[PDB]
Amino acid sequence: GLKVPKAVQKELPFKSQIHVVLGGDEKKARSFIQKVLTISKAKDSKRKEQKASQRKERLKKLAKMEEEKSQRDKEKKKEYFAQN
Amino acid sequence: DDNMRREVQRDLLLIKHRAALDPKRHYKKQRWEVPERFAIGTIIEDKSEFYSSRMNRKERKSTILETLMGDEASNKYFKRKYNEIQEKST
Amino acid sequence: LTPKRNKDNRNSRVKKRKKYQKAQKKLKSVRAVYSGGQSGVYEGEKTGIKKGLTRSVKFK
Amino acid sequence: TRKFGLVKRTLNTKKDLTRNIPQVSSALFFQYNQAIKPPYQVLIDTNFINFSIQKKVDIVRGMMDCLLAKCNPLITDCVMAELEKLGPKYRIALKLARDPRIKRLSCSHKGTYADDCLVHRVLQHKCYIVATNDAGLKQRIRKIPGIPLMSVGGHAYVIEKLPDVF
Amino acid sequence: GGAKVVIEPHRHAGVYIARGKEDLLVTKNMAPGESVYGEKRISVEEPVPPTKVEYRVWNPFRSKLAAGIMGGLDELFIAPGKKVLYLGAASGTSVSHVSDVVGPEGVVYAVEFSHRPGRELISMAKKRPNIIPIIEDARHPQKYRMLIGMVDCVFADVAQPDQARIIALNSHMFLKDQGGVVISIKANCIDSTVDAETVFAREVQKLREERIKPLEQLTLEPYERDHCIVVGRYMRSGLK
Amino acid sequence: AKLVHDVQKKQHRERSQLTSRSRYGFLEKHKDYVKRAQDFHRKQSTLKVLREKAKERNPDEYYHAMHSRK
Amino acid sequence: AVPSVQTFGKKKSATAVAHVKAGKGLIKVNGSPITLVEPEILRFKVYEPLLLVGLDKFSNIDIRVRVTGGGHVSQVYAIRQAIAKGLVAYHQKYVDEQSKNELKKAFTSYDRTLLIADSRRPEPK
Amino acid sequence: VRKLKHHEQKLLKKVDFLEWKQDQGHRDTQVMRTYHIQNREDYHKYNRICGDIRRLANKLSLLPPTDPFRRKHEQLLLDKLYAMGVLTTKSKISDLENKVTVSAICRRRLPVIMHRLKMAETIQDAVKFIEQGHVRVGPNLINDPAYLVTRNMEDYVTWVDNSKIKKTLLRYRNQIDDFDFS
Amino acid sequence: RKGQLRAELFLNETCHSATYLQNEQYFAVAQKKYTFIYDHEGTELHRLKQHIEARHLDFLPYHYLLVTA
Ligand SMILES: [Zn+2]
Repeated sequence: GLKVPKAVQKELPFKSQIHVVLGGDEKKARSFIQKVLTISKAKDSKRKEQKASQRKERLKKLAKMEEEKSQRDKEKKKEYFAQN
Repeated sequence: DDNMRREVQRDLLLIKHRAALDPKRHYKKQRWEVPERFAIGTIIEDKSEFYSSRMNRKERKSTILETLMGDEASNKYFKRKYNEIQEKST
Repeated sequence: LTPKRNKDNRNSRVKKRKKYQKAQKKLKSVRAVYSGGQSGVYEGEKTGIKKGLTRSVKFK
Repeated sequence: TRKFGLVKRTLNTKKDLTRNIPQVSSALFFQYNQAIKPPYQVLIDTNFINFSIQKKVDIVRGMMDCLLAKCNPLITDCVMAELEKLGPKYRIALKLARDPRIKRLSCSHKGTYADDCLVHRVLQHKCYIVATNDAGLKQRIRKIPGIPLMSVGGHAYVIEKLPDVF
Repeated sequence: GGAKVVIEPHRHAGVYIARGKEDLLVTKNMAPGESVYGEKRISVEEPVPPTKVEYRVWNPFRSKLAAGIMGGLDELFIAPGKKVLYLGAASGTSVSHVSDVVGPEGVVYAVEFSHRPGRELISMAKKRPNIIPIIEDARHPQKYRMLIGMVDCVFADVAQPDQARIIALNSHMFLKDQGGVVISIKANCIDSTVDAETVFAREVQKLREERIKPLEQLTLEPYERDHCIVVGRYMRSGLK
Repeated sequence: AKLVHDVQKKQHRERSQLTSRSRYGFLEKHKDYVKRAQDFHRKQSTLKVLREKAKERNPDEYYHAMHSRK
Repeated sequence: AVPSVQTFGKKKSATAVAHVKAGKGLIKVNGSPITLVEPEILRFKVYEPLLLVGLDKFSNIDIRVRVTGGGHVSQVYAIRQAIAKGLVAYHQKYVDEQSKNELKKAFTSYDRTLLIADSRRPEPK
Repeated sequence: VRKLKHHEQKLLKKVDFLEWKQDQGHRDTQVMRTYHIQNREDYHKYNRICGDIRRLANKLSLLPPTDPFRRKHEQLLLDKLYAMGVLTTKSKISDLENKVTVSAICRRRLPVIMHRLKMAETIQDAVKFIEQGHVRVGPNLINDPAYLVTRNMEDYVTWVDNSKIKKTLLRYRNQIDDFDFS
Repeated sequence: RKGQLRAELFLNETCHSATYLQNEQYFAVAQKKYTFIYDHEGTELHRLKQHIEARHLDFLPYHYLLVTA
């Protein structure tokens, strides 16, 4: 964890300062909902990182193909200004 | 309101979390924040519909959470996935 | 000293059978193609319904 | 009782979810458009008619000889607006647009911008084949996926994006 | 067939989503304690003494308007205030849902030509008040001009190949200005020779030459083959 | 693979931590080191900006929340 | 509520806080009584604020002094500075300002290092 | 005044009751809301000074580049505007038309530098404090918010002692010494 | 006629004379030097850069002309 010294955490500006239950079916159902919640959370985190790693290769492929198309267009306007 | 929200505070959260309740569906993506006006209610069955999709008398669990608690194969899937999640997160 | 080739590419008809099969299942995602109608009894569309989305083409 | 820090009050100079993504067509394959088949409906426009006359290619027999099917040339009345507004140097194009083979549509949009009317009533339907000769309109059409378009060149029409041209 | 499902208001007023595991589309019944068609009803209890009110599941495989709804239309004109002229109302398949999405205040003039579906339609119509059964041919709106007054949306589920003349005559006679027009087009019953969106283009052009400006169309493809829901409005003054 | 073989670009398995020194197991390699070192750089950078705020405290720092905070 | 006053006192690195309030006359350093203060030879260096001016001025107040840091002689100078200026501040606020500058005259005539520490040093010659 | 109809809006376009041409976009109103200027005419008694120094820099640029009167008075004016803190660097004489602003000569006022060095938290609260008489610059107290400071006196802007906001912040940090009477 | 406060303002400098413009909705006050015009509820709307002082205002009502001397 982020550990700070006491000599610098006791001396800081104000705004930038690091500032009954049932036994049984109720609590087992609450842990059941906790189970399905962490299931859903790990699942769609997997989904979102998969999408981000997909748009990684999308960005790289698009970047190299726009690079070569931009150089082809620049040699096109180069020869167009060369045929003056 | 917050007088029956104790009874229905779970089931709307799992309906929000329908995407991983059963590993055979993949409902399409929407956030579905809890709406301001809604109402629970049960299906009633067509009188010619019989032997096919009617749930029996002693099979009618009076809550969707109890009906989901019903089948231990679904709960077995919950158990095995939560166990592999627990051992991979510890 | 060849690369790893493919039993799929060995038969010039089969790869066109086995990539038309994919192109069937690809445009299950692009549009929502007809499937055969009401298969069982109607117990819901089994995959969700959303409000703030209309997939209908407007006229300018 | 008197308030602190008062200003002479002036006027405040400043302070006085159905998304729609159009679904792809039922007629469309990946880029094939499996639901255009003879007989075709060919949208026409102004530079196409002028270029066709100055290349002396007939309209209906030219389309039949280019495409080997019965073609129904279709002129929007908004493009007949432009072909009227071109003036008296194109009266030949006018009285060849007035032709009982060339059955004409009816538009509903203010003004007479025929290129936007063409691209709109094409991408609503994807059943038409566009005849044109405009470069920018050609670029709009070959940007939108999978309609065919034709253009006069040499001394016959040529057809761009249609599979069963032979 | 006995589980519990929550309700939620849709975008269009009057129609409700029933979100459960799968999520149905549903409407609020006019005639409680009964199912006309053979659909499933979801009954809720409002808590005063407590009331028991029921909601009929709208089957999109059996009614083209419910196909268009959950295929996604940007707007209807079947609001819970309006009046609805249902051309080609065969049975209580869709007219019951259009009736109880209109509600207890407004009328659905349902027309029909054939006699056997007409008589089971009037036997349906005795049980909910707000629909008006007509047993006339739709080609002659003159012979039922006596009894429908200035409807503010028309729906057309007629399946005979003079649809444009049908909807033109009926909309000229009874549809009020700036009013709604919803068309279901069946290509195989208009003409089987040429393809589907070619006949959709023909019918859209016949609409806008009858000065019904078309705003919107939909193919409803995962439910039925080769139909199109065209929504337009009767302009009648300034088509442009 | 432009002009190279699969046996030219095959694989290079990584050696594991030894068994003699196995009490403090898991020898860490270059990707583990950069995974540790960028985190340590992040923690040192936020410590530096904290020390800078501290020595530029300006002790006339008044708000209204210093009757709930203490 | 109850009338109190908090003062400080600093030798080299030792710091002494003094809570002086109205009371019965008890003087405590970290709960220990004022008599039980080490290193036992500077107990009079601790005593001289309450000894120069007489205990009758201490009869109605009670003092609690926390000390941190420093060694022995730094702690006893911090204690005596905190005691002194706590008594002076209590008499400045709650009772006679004439008694305040009487006490200030007594302490400054004895030594002002019992009221103001000599902080800013050294000198670059 | 009535959100006029289409023909009325066509028949009179140039009407605007709210914003005329000679309001110059209401910039005096806008910047006095921005900097919470109490009195009227303070913008224009700043703008007269801004126009005055660009007039004098115009005349000094007009004077030829060799004589000591011109070069001494231009470096003198540049150092005087640095010493009043209107600038921030001793920059070129082109910044005597790009950089002198009525917003800058407002930005050296007392409540805005008070909010700048976080003494208050908003400039309205700063005018509240220095109208209640809590602050001083060096020895002498400040009662009016029109006192803009110099480059020298951005360091001794501190409250007076027995200012109970000073007492409450010291007792927040519990460094409340009370021998020094605050 | 009915007792209705519309706009009541003490502005510190001297005001020689003032008038209404076309309604109760606008009124121009001739202050110490600059003539100001004001909204119905007392906000100011224009500090006239011209009318470098004023003593007598008037309003020509059909011409919509505020005249100052
Ligand atoms: Zn047009």
